[PDB]
Amino acid sequence: MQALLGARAKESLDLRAHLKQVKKEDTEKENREVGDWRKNIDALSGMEGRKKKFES
Amino acid sequence: DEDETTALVCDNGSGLVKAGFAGDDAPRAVFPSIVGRPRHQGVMVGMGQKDSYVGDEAQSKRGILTLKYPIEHGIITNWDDMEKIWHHTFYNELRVAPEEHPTLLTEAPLNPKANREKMTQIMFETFNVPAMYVAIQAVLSLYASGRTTGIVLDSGDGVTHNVPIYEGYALPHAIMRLDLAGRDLTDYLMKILTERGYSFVTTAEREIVRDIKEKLCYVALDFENEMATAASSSSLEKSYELPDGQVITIGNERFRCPETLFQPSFIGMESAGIHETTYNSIMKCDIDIRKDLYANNVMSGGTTMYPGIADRMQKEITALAPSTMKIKIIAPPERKYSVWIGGSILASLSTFQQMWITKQEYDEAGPSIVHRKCF
Amino acid sequence: DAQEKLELAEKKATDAEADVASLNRRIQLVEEELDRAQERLATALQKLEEAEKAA
Amino acid sequence: DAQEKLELAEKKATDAEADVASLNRRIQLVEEELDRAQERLATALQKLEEAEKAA
Ligand SMILES: Nc1ncnc2c1ncn2[C@@H]1O[C@H](COP(=O)(O)OP(=O)(O)O)[C@@H](O)[C@H]1O
Repeated sequence: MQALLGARAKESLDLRAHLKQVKKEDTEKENREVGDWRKNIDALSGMEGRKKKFES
Repeated sequence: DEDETTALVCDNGSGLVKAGFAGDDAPRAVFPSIVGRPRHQGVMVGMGQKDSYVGDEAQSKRGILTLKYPIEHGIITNWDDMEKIWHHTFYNELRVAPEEHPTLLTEAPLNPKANREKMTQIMFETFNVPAMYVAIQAVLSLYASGRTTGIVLDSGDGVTHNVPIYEGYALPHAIMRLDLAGRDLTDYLMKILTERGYSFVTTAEREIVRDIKEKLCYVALDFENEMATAASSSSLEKSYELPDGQVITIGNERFRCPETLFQPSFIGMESAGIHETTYNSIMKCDIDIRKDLYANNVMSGGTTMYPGIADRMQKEITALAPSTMKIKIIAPPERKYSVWIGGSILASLSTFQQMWITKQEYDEAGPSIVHRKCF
Repeated sequence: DAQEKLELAEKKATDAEADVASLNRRIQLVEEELDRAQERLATALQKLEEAEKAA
Repeated sequence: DAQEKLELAEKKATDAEADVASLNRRIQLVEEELDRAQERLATALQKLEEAEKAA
C-alpha cells in the first residue's frame, strides 16, 4: 500500500538532486571569475621632479 | 594558454553583455552593449582619443561621446558594433581568441531568425571560431535555477520572453513573447523625473537614469497601498546622488516606473503585463502540465532585482489562477546572471558536445545552419 | 640660486602636493572602498543574518 | 624673498612631503584595511553562501 508513495517521493528527490548536482558541480569545479582582483594604485611616490615632456 | 579548450560563453543583451569561460560560475566581465563615438571637435593633439570606444571604454569616456546600443528587443541590428564588442569581450578582456575555443551565444526561442543566423555567421567568419552553438535563454535560466519545469520569465532590458517548459520540453504554442522591457522602464523614468523637475534627454542623462533605477526603484507587491502613502508623504522618498553632486528624490515614481511591467499602458503599450503573460503561458498548456508550471514560475534576467517583483509576480498570478492550486515564484540570487551561468552549465555538459556546429558544417551550409543544428 | 632652489623647492612642493593630493585621492578612494567594504560587510553580515535566519 | 620663499617652499615641500609620508601611512593602513575588509566581506559573503546553502 505504501510502495508508490515511497517511489514517488524518491523520484522527486532524484530529479531535484540531479538538477542541483549539475549546477553545483560547475559551481565547485571552477571558481576564479566568481572571485575578485587587487585593483591596485599608482601614487607616484618616486616623482621627485618634472618629466622630460614639454608639458611638464 | 587555457587548461582546456572549453567554450567561451557570452550573453549579449540589449542592456549588458557578459562573458567568461565555460565551467565557471560567473562572467569575468560585464560591459554595457555599447559602442561610443565622439560628438565634439577635438582641439588638442596627442591626447590619444579613439574614433570609437567599446563597452566600458565607451561608458568611461562618455562625457563627450554619443552612445549607441547595437541590440534592441533581443536582436542585433548593428553587427559591426557587435563585432567590436565581441573582440573586446573575448580577446581584449577574457584574453582568449575565439579562434582556439568554441563559442556559446544566446537568444530567445522566438527571437527573429536573422539574429541567431548573424551571430553564427560573425563568430565563424570574422573570429574563425572552430565551433558554434546559440543557446536558448530559457534553457539556460532553467540550468542555472536547477529546474526542468516552469515558466521562464526573463524580464530583461530588451524583451520579456514568457516561455513554458515541461520536463525539458518547450510548449511553443503557449509562449507569450512580449515587447515590454527594462529599457522602456528607463525611458519612462526619464520622462516621469522630467515631470518632477529633473529633465533627462541625452546619453549622459539616460545613463544616470539607468543608475537611478538600478539603485532606487522597486515594484511593490501591493502598489495601491504603497502609492497611497508614497504619493502623500516625503517619508517614502529616496535620495540619489548625481555625478555632479546634485540630489534627486523620487517618491511613488520610484515604483510606478517598474509598475509598468504590470501596467504597460504607462508607456503606450497594449499588453496584459508580465503576470498575465505568465498566467497564459501556464494556462495555454495542457492541464497535466499546468499543475507543475503554476508551482514553478521561474524568474530570470535583470529587473528581477527590484524588491517586490517576485512577490508581486506571485500575487498577481495567484489572483488569475484557479483556487486550491499552489502558485510559486522561484527567484534565485543567480538573477540577471542566470543566463550566463546556465550557458556555462550547458557548455560543460558531456552531452552538449554533440550539439556544436563545427567550422566545416558551417561553411558547407552557411549561417542558415543555426536553424538545423541549434534551434 | 635662491630662486632656482626655490623653483626646485616649489616644484618639490608642487609635486609633493600633487602627491599629497594624489595620496588623498587614493586615501579617499581606498577609505571609500573601505567604508563601502564595511557598508557591504555590514550588509553582508545583515544578509548573513538573513541567510542564517533562512537557515 | 627667494631665500625666504625657499625656506618656506622647502618647508612647504617638507610639509607636503611629510603629508605625503603621513598619507603614505594612511594609504598603507587603509589599503591593508581595505584588503582586510574585502576579506571580511568575502568572509561574510562566504558565510552567507554557506548559511544560505545551509538554508
Ligand atoms: N539593481 C537592479 N535593479 C533593477 N533592475 C536591474 C538591476 N540590475 C540589472 N537590472 C536591469 O536588467 C536589465 C539587464 O537585462 P539582462 O537580463 O541582464 O540581459 P542579459 O540576459 O543579456 O543578461 C537592465 O535594464 C538593468 O537596468
